Amino acid sequence: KSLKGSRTEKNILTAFAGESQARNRYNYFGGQAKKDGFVQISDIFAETADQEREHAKRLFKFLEGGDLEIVAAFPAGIIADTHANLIASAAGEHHEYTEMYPSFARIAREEGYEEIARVFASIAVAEEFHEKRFLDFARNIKEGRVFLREQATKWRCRNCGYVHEGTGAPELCPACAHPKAHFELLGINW
Ligand SMILES: [Fe+3]
Ligand SMILES: [Fe+3]
Ligand SMILES: [Zn+2]
Repeated sequence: KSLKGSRTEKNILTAFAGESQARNRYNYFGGQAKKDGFVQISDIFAETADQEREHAKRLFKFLEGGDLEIVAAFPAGIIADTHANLIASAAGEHHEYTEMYPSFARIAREEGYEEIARVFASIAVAEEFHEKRFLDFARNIKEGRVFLREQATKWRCRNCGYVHEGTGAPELCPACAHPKAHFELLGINW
C-alpha cells in the first residue's frame, strides 16, 4: 500500500538524511586517515561511505515524491584524528543498528509495510559489521598493532601487492618504495 501520511514514510526520509550525512563524514574521515598514514583504514572509510550510498539508494527508492519535513538530530562535526574518527563512526553505527533501524522496522511492521521493515532490519545487519570494523581498527591504533604484531606474519602492500614476512610492515616497500602506511595484514577471503 501507499506510504503517504504514514510514520514509516517519515522514518524512511529520516534514515535517508542520516545515511547521506554518514556518506560524507566517512569520505572526510577517509581523507584524514590517508593524511594520518593509514591507507587500509582510509580505503575502509571510503568503502563504508559507498555502502552508505547504497543503503540510502534503497531507502530513497521507496519514496513516492513530494517534500516532507523531518525533525532529527545529527552530528554537528567534527573531523579529528583517525582514532577519534573511528570511535565516532562506530558510535553512529551503534545507534543505527541498536536503536534507529530496529525501531523503524517495528513501526513499519506495525503499519503493514513488511517489505520495508525487512529492509530496515537487513541494513541494520550491515551497520553492525561496519561498527565492528571501526572498533577493531580503533583498537589496533590504540594498541599500536596497525603495523606491528607479536608474532611474524604476512603483510601486503596495498599499492603494489608486495608481500613482506615479519613481525611488522617495513618502513618502505622494497618493490614500489611507498611508505609503511600502505601495508595491511595479508588477507585471503576466498
Ligand atoms: Fe554503516
Ligand atoms: Fe609496494
Ligand atoms: Zn547505512
